[PDB]
Amino acid sequence: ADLTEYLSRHYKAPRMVLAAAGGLEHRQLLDLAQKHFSGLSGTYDEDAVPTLSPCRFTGSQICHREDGLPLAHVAIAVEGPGWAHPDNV
Amino acid sequence: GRQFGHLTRVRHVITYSLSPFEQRAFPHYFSKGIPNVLRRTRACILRVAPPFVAFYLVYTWGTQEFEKSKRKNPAAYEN
Repeated sequence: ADLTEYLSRHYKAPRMVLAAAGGLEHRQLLDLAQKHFSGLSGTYDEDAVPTLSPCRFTGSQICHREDGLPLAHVAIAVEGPGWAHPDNV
Repeated sequence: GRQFGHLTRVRHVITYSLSPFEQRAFPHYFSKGIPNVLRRTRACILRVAPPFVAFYLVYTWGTQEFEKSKRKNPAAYEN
């Protein structure tokens, strides 16, 4: 039930993209999308709540000390801007 | 001397920590500190305090005897 609810909650048309690349033609893919995919948001929710809240970044450290391991792994990072920001280039 | 990297062997302990710019430097300074000092005080009074009152008592007595014995004195020489 936890799964079916997560599915219903999320595998909804407007958050899905059917993508393809190769020796195809757009119309064939569109036709197929209409043939095999029509009937997903024949519903579409009233007050559901699919919104994403921003995530607080914290200047912090986590150290898992294990002298039994032969080499150290270390990963440092500062807060990035996000997919949309042109600063990414 | 000794260097970080060659001190001793430690296995299995995780340390979580925050950036100073992310936390308070005095959180519950009074709320938690006062209680804490009361508690460290209780924990040590019985060992620290007694020898000192013992000196204190000998301090006041000692000077008391000194004054009454020599100066104040000239007690009786009656004729």
